[PDB]
Order: sequence, then C-alpha cells, then structure tokens
Amino acid sequence: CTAITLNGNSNYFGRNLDLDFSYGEEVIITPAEYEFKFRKEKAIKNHKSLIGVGIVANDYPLYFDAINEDGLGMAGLNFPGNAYYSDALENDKDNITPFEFIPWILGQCSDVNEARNLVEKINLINLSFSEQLPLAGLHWLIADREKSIVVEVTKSGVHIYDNPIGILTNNPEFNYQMYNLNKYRNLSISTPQNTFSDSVDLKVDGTGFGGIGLPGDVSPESRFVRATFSKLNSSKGMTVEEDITQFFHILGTVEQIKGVNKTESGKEEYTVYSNCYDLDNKTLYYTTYENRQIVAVTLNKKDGNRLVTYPFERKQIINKL
Amino acid sequence: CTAITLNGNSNYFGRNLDLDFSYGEEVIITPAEYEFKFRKEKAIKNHKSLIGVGIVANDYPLYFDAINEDGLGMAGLNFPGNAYYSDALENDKDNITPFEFIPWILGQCSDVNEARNLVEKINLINLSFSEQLPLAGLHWLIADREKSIVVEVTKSGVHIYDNPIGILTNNPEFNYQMYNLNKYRNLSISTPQNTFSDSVDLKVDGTGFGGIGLPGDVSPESRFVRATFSKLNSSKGMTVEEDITQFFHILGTVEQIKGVNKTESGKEEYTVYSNCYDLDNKTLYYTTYENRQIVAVTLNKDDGNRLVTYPFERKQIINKL
Amino acid sequence: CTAITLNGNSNYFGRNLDLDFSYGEEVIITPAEYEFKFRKEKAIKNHKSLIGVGIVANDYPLYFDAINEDGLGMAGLNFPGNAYYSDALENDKDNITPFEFIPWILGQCSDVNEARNLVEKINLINLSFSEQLPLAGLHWLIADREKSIVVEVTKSGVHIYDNPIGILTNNPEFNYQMYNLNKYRNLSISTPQNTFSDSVDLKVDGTGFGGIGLPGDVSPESRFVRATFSKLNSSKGMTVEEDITQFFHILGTVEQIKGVNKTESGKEEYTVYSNCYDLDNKTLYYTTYENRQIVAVTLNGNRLVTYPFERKQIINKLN
Amino acid sequence: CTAITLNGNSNYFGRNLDLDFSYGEEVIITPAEYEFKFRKEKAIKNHKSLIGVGIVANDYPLYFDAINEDGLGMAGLNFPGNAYYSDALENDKDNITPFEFIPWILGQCSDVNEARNLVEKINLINLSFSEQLPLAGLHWLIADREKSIVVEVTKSGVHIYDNPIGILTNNPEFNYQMYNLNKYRNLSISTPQNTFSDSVDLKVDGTGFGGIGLPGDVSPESRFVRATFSKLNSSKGMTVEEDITQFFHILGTVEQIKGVNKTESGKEEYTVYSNCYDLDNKTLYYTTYENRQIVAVTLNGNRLVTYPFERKQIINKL
Ligand SMILES: C[C@H](CCC(=O)NCCS(=O)(=O)O)[C@H]1CC[C@H]2[C@@H]3[C@H](O)C[C@@H]4C[C@H](O)CC[C@]4(C)[C@H]3C[C@H](O)[C@]12C
Ligand SMILES: C[C@H](CCC(=O)NCCS(=O)(=O)O)[C@H]1CC[C@H]2[C@@H]3[C@H](O)C[C@@H]4C[C@H](O)CC[C@]4(C)[C@H]3C[C@H](O)[C@]12C
Ligand SMILES: C[C@H](CCC(=O)NCCS(=O)(=O)O)[C@H]1CC[C@H]2[C@@H]3[C@H](O)C[C@@H]4C[C@H](O)CC[C@]4(C)[C@H]3C[C@H](O)[C@]12C
Ligand SMILES: C[C@H](CCC(=O)NCCS(=O)(=O)O)[C@H]1CC[C@H]2[C@@H]3[C@H](O)C[C@@H]4C[C@H](O)CC[C@]4(C)[C@H]3C[C@H](O)[C@]12C
Repeated sequence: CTAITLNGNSNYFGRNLDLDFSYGEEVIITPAEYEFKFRKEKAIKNHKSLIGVGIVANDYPLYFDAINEDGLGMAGLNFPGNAYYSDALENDKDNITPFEFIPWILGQCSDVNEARNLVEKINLINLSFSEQLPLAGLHWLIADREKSIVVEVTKSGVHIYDNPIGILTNNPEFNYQMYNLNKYRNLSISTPQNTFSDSVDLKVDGTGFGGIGLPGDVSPESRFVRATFSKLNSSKGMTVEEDITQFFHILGTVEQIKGVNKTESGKEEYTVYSNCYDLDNKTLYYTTYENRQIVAVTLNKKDGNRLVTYPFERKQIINKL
Repeated sequence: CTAITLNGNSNYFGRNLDLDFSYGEEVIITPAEYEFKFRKEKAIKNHKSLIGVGIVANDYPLYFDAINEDGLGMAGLNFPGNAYYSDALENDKDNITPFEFIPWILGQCSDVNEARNLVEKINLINLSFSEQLPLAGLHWLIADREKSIVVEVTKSGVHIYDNPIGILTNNPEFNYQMYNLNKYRNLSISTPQNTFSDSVDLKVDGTGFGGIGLPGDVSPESRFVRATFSKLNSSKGMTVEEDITQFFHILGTVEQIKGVNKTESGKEEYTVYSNCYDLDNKTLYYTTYENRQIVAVTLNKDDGNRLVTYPFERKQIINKL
Repeated sequence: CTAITLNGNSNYFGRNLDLDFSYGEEVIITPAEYEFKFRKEKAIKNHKSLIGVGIVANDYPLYFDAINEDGLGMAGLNFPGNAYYSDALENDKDNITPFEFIPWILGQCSDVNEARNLVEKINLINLSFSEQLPLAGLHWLIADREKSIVVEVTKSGVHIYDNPIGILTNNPEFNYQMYNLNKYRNLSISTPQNTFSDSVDLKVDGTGFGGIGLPGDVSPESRFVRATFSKLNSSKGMTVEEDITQFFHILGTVEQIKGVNKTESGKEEYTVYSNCYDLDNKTLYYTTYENRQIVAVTLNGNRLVTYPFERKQIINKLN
Repeated sequence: CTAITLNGNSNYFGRNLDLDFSYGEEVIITPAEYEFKFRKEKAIKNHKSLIGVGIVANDYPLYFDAINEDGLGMAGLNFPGNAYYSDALENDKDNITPFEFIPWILGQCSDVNEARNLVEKINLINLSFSEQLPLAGLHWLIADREKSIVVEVTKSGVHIYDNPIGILTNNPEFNYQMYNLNKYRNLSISTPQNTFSDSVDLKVDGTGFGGIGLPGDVSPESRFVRATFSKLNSSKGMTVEEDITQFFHILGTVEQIKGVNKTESGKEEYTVYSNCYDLDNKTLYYTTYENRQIVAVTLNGNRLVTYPFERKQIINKL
C-alpha cells in the first residue's frame, strides 16, 4: 500500500490498496445518525458522517480508508509483525479494536490536532471483528487539509509521528523509512553536471539522467522513496481537475501491476484500487485495476441511520467512437 | 518514449509518447485510395489502409505511430544524435524521407518479413517536411502479431535487429540496450533466498523484495529495463479486455509524470499519450496525460481517398454517480 | 572507520582508522603498574596490561583501539552527533571520560560479559583531555575470542547490543546498520540463475555477477554492508598466518584511498592504518597508508612503552 | 583482471591477476640475446630486453604481463568468448600466436604508435603452446609513459582503441565499458547538495555520501567503473614512492578476496598478484595474495633469469 497527501488548489489524501485479491470493496457512506457500536466502549448515536472504501459485514462499515464531513482522512496500511494489539483493557484509556479505529477518530475529530489528542488516550485491543475476519497488523495515516500524522502501535506503545512529506507505505517503522530517504539526496529532476571526474568526457544521450539511483521495485521501502520523489517534484496544477489528474499519476508511479510481485500463495499482489479524496470538497475519486475511468462520489453531510453503498464497476469503461 | 508488444488473447503493439508539449495529436485513418506522394519516389495510388496517431499538415498524414489493415505496426521514437539521414541519393535504393517511412512500409507490407525486405533496400534522406516541421532523429519498432524488429539508421548504415522482447525506448543503440539487461538476471518476482550469507539472519518484513535493483528513474535505459521486467512478467489475462487493461498498466510503469524530468530550458517531459493497438482486430486504444478513460477507434473497410481524423480530447472524463 | 572480528584458527579483532590527517599514531604498551589517573574517579595503580595504537600526550596513552593481557579488545570509532557525554556527575555510577573509557574497561575486565556489567554502570562525562585534543563523538566495538558487543552512549542512554556479525563502522545507530543488511539478501558469491524472466536469454560474459547490488562507495552504511559481505563469505584460513592475511584483505575491501572522499574542509579522508589483533596470542599486527609490510608487536611495569609507525614504504629490493 | 596506467612523478602500468589458482608465477627477465622462436614467423636473435611476470615452460617466457627496456608495457587480460583467433595463415600479415604476442610487440616496439603499426599488420593464429597450456581468450592493454591503447581481436577483426582513462578489465568490449561510465556522471568525491527536493530536510550523518551508486562487486563492469573512479580522483603523490603507494591502493579498490566470487567448479577467484611497473625507471614492484610486502626488480645474455614469487606473509617482527 501507498498513502499520500497533496496540497494544491484544493487539498488531497488517498492511497493505493495493494493486495493479492479484492475483498468486495465498495464505497460506503456512514451518515451522522448511523449508531457506531464498540466492543468495550459506549455507543455513539450522533457523529460526523464518513465516506470511504471498505466492506459491510453484519451492517458494520469496515473501512480501508475514509474521510469525514470536515475533511479529516484516515487510511489503514499493512504493518505485518510490527503492529501490536493489547490483550489487556486499560482503565483510563479508550479500549478500541483496529476495525473501530477509523470510526473512533473520524466520527469524533475535525482535524489532525483533535485526532492526535484522541490517539494519545487510546489502547488498541486484540479483538477480531469475527472468527471469519481475524485482525491484520496495520499502521495509519491521518491527514487534514494542512498536515498529516502516522500512528504506529508496536510492542513499545502508541507512536505518533508528524509526517513532513505526506507519504506512507508498509514496513519498516516510520523513522526507518524517513532515515532511508537520506541516501537519495543526490537524485535530481534535471541532468547532473559531471562530478564523477572532469578527466573523462562523460556524455548524456537522453533526458532523465538526474533520476539514476531511484529504485523501481515494489518493495515498501522502494515505493516510499519513489512516491516521495514523484510527489515532492510533481508540477502544480492550475485547477482542481489538474490536481486530481496529477494525484493519479503520482499513485501510478508506485502502482503494482499483476505479475511483478508474487506472494507465497502463488497469487500476484497488485494495486486493487487507487483513490483521491478532495478534503475541501469532501469528494472521493477512485480507479480500479480493471477500470481506468475515474469515478466520483460526494459526501452530503444528508442525515440517516442506514449505511449507503455504491459497488465498484470492475469492467474497463471505454469511450468507443 | 517507450514502445512495447504483447502476446495474449489477441496481439498488441503500442507506445508512450514522452514530450514537453502536445502537437494537438489525433487519430488519422488513411484509406486505401488516399494517394501517397513521395519527394523522390513514384506516388502510390492504391495501398493498405492505416489507422494511427499524429498530425495532418498540407493534407499529408504525419504519423507518430500507426498500424495497417493487415495488423502490421510501426512507431517512430526519439533517437537524438544516433539517427543519420543521408545527404546522398542511392541509385539501387528507395530514397524515402523519415516522414514518408511509415507510409512506405505500412502502405506496402503485410508482415515484419516484408517490412525487412523494403528496409534492406531503403535510403532515408535528409529532406524535411517543411520549415515549421524539421527532421528530428528517430529509430523505429516494426511489429506484427508474431514478432518485431528495430530499425536504426546511423552513420554506419541501416541496422535491422530482431527484437526478442518487444521493447524499445530512446538512446542508446539496440545492442547496448539488450546487453544492459544482462546485469539484472538476479531480479525476481518472488521473495529470494538469503544467498548473502547463512551466517546472518536476514529478515523480510514486506513483499516485492525480489525486484530490489530494478531502476525506477525515467532515463531511456532505466525505462528499457523496467518496461522489459514489467512486460515479460505480466500475468496472462483470459480476455482481450484484460489484455488491453494489462497493456496500459505495463506502459504506466514507465510513464513520465509532469515535474520529474526537466530539460536545460526548463521544459517538463511528460507522457503526452499512451496507446494500444489490437493488431488482430485493427483497433486503436489510447489515453492522454489529461484523460485516464480509454478511447477506442476501429479501422473499418474503405472507397475514400480523404483522411478521416478524430482529435484527442485533453479533459478528465470522470464518471459522476 | 571500520572495525571487524574474525573467528578462525585463533580469534582476531581489528580496524581501519579513516581520517583526513595523521596524529603521529604509534604502538603503546601500558604496563600493569603504569598508574591510570581519572578526572572524576580514584586512580588504578595495578591493572591488566594493554597493547594498542594511539598517541601519548602528557605521559597519557590516548588509545584509538587496544587489547589487554586477557585478549579483551576495544576500539573507538567516529559516531558524530549521536554520541552523548554528560555535563553532570552521578553518585550511583562510574564517571569516566571518553579518552578514559578504553583504560577503564580493558584495565579491569578480562571478557565481554565483565565489560558489559561495567559499561551498564558507566556515566561518560563531557571533559576534554586538553584545549588542543577536544572530544570527538565515538561509539565502541568490545570483542573477546568468543563474541562482541557494540556500545552507543546517546541521548536515550547507554545502549549495549550483541554484535552477531562482528562488524562496526560509523553512523547510523546499530539497529539501523543491521536492518540495512536485509535489502541485500539476494546478493550471492555465485553466478545467479536468470530469475528476471525465462522469456529472455540473458548472457553471463564474466565472473562475479552474483555480487551486483553490493555498494562500492566509502560511505559508512556502504562500508558496513561491504565489510559484512566480504567477512562472512571470506574463505577459512588453514593456519593463523592465513587468517591474518585474510583479515587484511577483508579490511582492504572497505579501505579509503586518498582522493575519493573530500571533506567539508577540502581534506582527503583516508585509511591512516589497518590493524589485526590476535586475541588468543595477544599480538598486534598493523599496516599504514604509507607502508604495505605487516608489522607485529607482542604484549609480554611503570612507564609507557612506545614504537613509532614507519611512514616509508618498506620494499624488498632483489637485484 | 584489472590493468591501469598512472601519470605522476614517473609513469606507471600494472594489473591485478584474478584467477581461482596460482600457476607458480615468477619474475622473468628475457635478455636482448634470448632467441625468440615463433610458430609461423622468422626467429628474433637480437631484440629489446623485457621484465615481467609469467611462467617458463619449454624454456619459453609465457608472460601474463611485461615491459621492455624502453618502458613500453603490455598485459593480457581474460576476454572469454569475445577473442577470435584465426584458423588460416595470411601472407600479407605476421602470423603470431596469442602467447607470442607480448614478445612480438615488446621485442620490437619503443612506444605506443610503433606497437599500433605492428598490431595493424597482425594475424593472431589459433595455435596452442602445448596440450597442457591451451589457448584462452585474451584482450590487451599496451601503455607507454604518454598513453595506452586496447587491442581486442574479435570475429569482426583487429580493433585498436585509444584508452583515454588508462583502465581495462574483461568483458564487455571496450566501447561498451566506456559507454557504461556515462550513467555514473552524478557520483562525487564530496557530500552532494540535496537536489532530491527543496521540500524535505535530508540529513548527512557521515562522509562519502558523494560516492553512493558506485558499484562494489567484482564483476568486470563494476571493477571497470570503480577502478576508473578511484584512479581519476586519486590524489597526486609528491614522490615516485608515494605514486607507487597510490598505485597499489588503486589496484586494491578492485582486488578480489577469496570467498566472494565462486566460479562454475566451486573454485574461489582471487587477486593472485598485483604489480606496478615504473616505466621511466623500468622497475617491477609486485605483491601476492599471500604476501603484502612489495617486492621490486629493475631491468638492467641468452638465458631466461627468473625469481619465484613468495606466497608467505613477510612480517616485520619488532
Ligand atoms: C518529438 C517526438 C519524440 C519525443 C521526444 O523528443 N522525446 C523527448 C525526450 S524523452 O522522450 O523524455 O526521452 C517525435 C516522435 C514522432 C515525431 C513526429 C512524427 O515523426 C511525424 C512528423 C515527421 C516530420 O519529419 C517532423 C514533424 C513530425 C510531426 C514529428 C515531430 C516530432 O519529431 C515527433 C512528435
Ligand atoms: C489480508 C490483508 C493483509 C495481507 C498482508 O499480510 N499483507 C502483506 C503486505 S506487506 O508484507 O506489507 O508488503 C489485510 C490488510 C487489510 C485487511 C482488511 C482491512 O483491515 C479492513 C477490514 C478490517 C476487519 O478487521 C477485518 C476485515 C477487513 C476487510 C480486513 C481483511 C484483511 O485482514 C485485510 C485485507
Ligand atoms: C587465466 C588468466 C586470466 C584470468 C581469468 O581467467 N579470470 C577470469 C575473469 S572473467 O572470467 O573474464 O571475468 C590468463 C591471463 C594470462 C594467461 C596466461 C598467459 O597469457 C601466458 C600463457 C599463454 C598461453 O597461450 C596459454 C597459457 C598461459 C600460461 C596463460 C594462462 C591463462 O590463460 C592466463 C593466466
Ligand atoms: C577523528 C577520529 C574519527 C573521525 C573520522 O574521520 N571518521 C570518519 C567517518 S564519518 O565522519 O563518521 O563518516 C577519532 C577516532 C579515535 C579518536 C582519538 C582517540 O579517542 C584518542 C584521543 C581521545 C581524546 O578524547 C581526543 C583526541 C584523540 C587523539 C582522539 C581524536 C579523534 O577523536 C579520533 C582520532
């Protein structure tokens, strides 16, 4: 998985979901008066409305990622083995399951400071949604129109990082990803001067030589470096449309095509879908592996207590002339 | 620029056009009885029909790339400094300008073997279309449903290479590009064994580790290696639609986004358009930097002697629910 | 800097000293009855004798690295910005200066377990030797014949890591250096199979294709990966002499030649000396930038004994 | 294998010999009146003297590398599959075995231009020294005190390149090795500025970040790049002694240690010896995998003079 923010004409948050299979993902709107039940905390009958991508099970929205009516976003990304969910409750903490964590923050917080304040009081508990849907190790990107934080809950506790670049992938831990960038300082968007030696006339027979050393593989570290280089150098858009266009191109640079990454099951890991939330206009834009055409759904914060779902089109929608 | 072939349910040929501006590209269908005039050879009044992408100037189709009604494809890709157009006519060769070369081959040839016959007899001449459209250095991929060749006309002569992988980018010369793959033999689609040393317990905390080493930059050699890796390991599809989808994902792994590749003059190189020709069904599929949605145009049976054009639309066509 | 251990026919510990100038490095034997004086701790009149490399200022042995009579070895390597030296004394700790740290451990400790329990009680304090020899930030490799530890005193406190590979360079911190090896698991001593794709006939026109991916530069992370690869795959020696020879070849893989690493000052960082200590036979073997010939000095009570380095190339001229 | 040149106070030429065993290498002086016998050409009774490294077999000097009394150098380096030895004689050429090739050039040529002219007239014939010592594909660096050329005899003919950097390893062919440097133009001897982006605070916690991207393996292309970088950036010496010290440091950056490069047979490739020839003083310095101390022999009969290489660590005990 790769999650990014982008600051342009509007402000953006979105992700690639990289898995061996789809899980029946769909757009889920959770309205202000859908009652959020928690395993070890008091129900919330009144909260911020959410739009996100996930699955519904037992009438519960299980989000991969979502935003709320205030343009606060959150995404869960794979964090295998490093994630630690506590088998003990905590007296003066909010005891919340991984699968409740997005509803817990996005339901109640308007921005990243409020989100940080609530995470500081959290105890993530090792309770599965069900026997059929056991817990996976995750970390989180929480983003508003201004800034983002990374939440990693490991054996050493609840770790909250200011994300200075608005980039997250998978393992290793965030300080390791940020440190790993340092060895790529010499990369450039333009042709380098010959610093190798002026005793040999080295020639340039094409463009893009300043990039030489950027990794091209789909390991999480390589995707972290590549997404950061692509995002931080990406040209500004004149319009929101150009920003959304640029957002999909950036996610495109770290996309996993079917065949290059074969899991232990023999199944290829691929980018199941890509999305771009316009935080200011509370609009979800998404593409899927099977369909290039961008789909848009807007969150109207109106009321209701029923989850509203829109299934994914998993056919290539071609303009035939 | 990147050009590729793919063998699936049908058989495909197509390219990324990488440039810092748009020429106002369009689909151009040249019918059978559109008369091809040549600066230094006899006119061809009856020939194979073409569908491709480029511009029309003085009612002449200037193809960037095209196919004919037999499923033979030809693409011109940037080859600066290495391309050599002759200041001499040769009495025992066909004297053909670079801009006539696609009409010359696709108008007259049904397969790669016949294209090879005409290229063996060709002398590309240093004669420009017009003042506003000067000659720039090109090399070509010629492809049918079975195979492909690379034509490089340099100071040392007319070079034809069998293309064992169906991949072409820019400089360097094809023998150099193919030799440069040899160093990447150790790359893998799967998590490799620890061959570093069994004296240290090296851990794997994510998928995609076997690709570590694959270059990620947009230099022509890095794109050559990355296109080759992505294409040769691409998963098979069970439909033509899945092949077309997969084709655009492969071209996406080597696409240039606005801002990562900046020239001396400060121009931002980007992937202006991506296309996929179905050679068996004679159908062009394309996308633009500005529009993710695939557009399709079939070459139908004649009749006509007039060029038929479909201008590229450069606006994001979003599906709004 | 690069420090390594090697377990062969004997057991070995040694290092490259990488700097932009020579301090006049020499062999220094601190005999058992040389009195070690500390700025904030009681003196040690009777201790383990030490043999090492460094300089003498004010009749004090300023060791770069050394071993004691028990074959316990300690080397200080550059650790800029991460090293923390305390401006406070501590009642419940030993208050030792960085330049005192090698004498404090090696003078009193015969093995790594004893070194570790003594380091667990240390408070490294922010006191320079002189105006003309101020504190540079360091981390330490401590090695006996069985195993080795890394000591990093930083702002988060006194970190002691088991060293499963017997390798140390400079920044970053040890957990970072070790994690950084994971991405090189694919490297090999043998010609790999074509795993890129069986649909293209990739040719091998030379030996050594399995190491493609190994970093060649003199950055501290690159030297860590390359020393690890070269050390773990180095052929066994049949003798002690062959183990020594292999040791100098291993340090040779990550040596800095003059010209390839130009500092902020504009001076060339270079391997001033390479050494190999035989822990079991208490012997110091060393080479210098200027002199390829290996020099050997054995440890076997009052005054420092010194042997200056030759900075001339000692060439066996036949006729 | 890696061969280099170096121009400083004097002028130098030398190489690592990378192999998975030792032939029993030795210093060989061939005096001016040792008779050079050839399989298909007239013998030479009187010629320029040579000092170099090789083996003697059938009382013949089989040079791995050598220089002559004019400080013209020539080394043979592994060039497997690419080397083309002709099966036919050619009357308008000199018909010369690869193993005769060094004696042939260094015997008669004073400088690089004269070696060029003689090489131009050459046909390298496919005759083995003996059944015990069969042909192996080789290419050649020929250096004097001013410049070097590369001789690669392939299926497309006798190729001579000006070597602008004074570097040679193995495969690939020279134009490919030279083109391959272009992608390293961004490498530096000093810490680079952050060109990655002005929007992230990338930190430098050590020296040598400029070299990141330099290949560290012992493949022939990686050694070509690393030997080029090391050599072209190496600091100037103030004396001949400092130059020779620098030469071996340079050969050191690309040497092969036992265990990192295992061949087809499971044999360990390693740098059997390293040598620096001072061309102006006609002196051979050499080291061995087993002996770090430098050994030296100057080029001052009709019999070969030989000095067996020592494969023992000559240690200065204090
Ligand atoms: C400029 C194009 C090549 C792209 C390029 O220059 N690359 C930039 C650097 S990189 O990619 O990022 O490496 C080439 C490809 C096809 C060319 C066009 C076609 O060949 C058709 C005609 C041919 C005429 O001779 C000239 C005008 C022209 C209309 C050409 C103009 C231009 O040279 C084009 C559009
Ligand atoms: C099986 C998936 C993880 C596979 C994995 O281990 N990834 C390795 C990638 S890498 O090494 O980091 O490269 C996880 C990741 C996200 C998970 C889903 C999401 O977290 C959302 C809900 C959460 C509910 O608790 C369970 C159902 C579920 C719909 C989850 C099912 C499943 O456990 C998923 C799909
Ligand atoms: C084996 C040596 C080259 C090293 C090598 O094989 N390394 C492999 C590097 S790579 O795969 O190309 O990457 C070569 C270099 C010089 C050669 C020798 C000299 O040229 C002298 C004679 C010449 C005779 O023709 C054959 C025997 C011989 C005694 C040669 C034996 C062998 O072919 C040597 C020693
Ligand atoms: C300067 C040396 C290390 C620095 C270096 O150049 N490393 C390069 C690697 S990088 O930058 O981290 O990348 C260190 C190693 C051991 C140190 C010396 C020894 O500890 C002995 C004394 C101790 C005194 O406190 C200071 C003077 C001194 C004589 C020290 C001077 C300097 O601090 C030395 C010589």
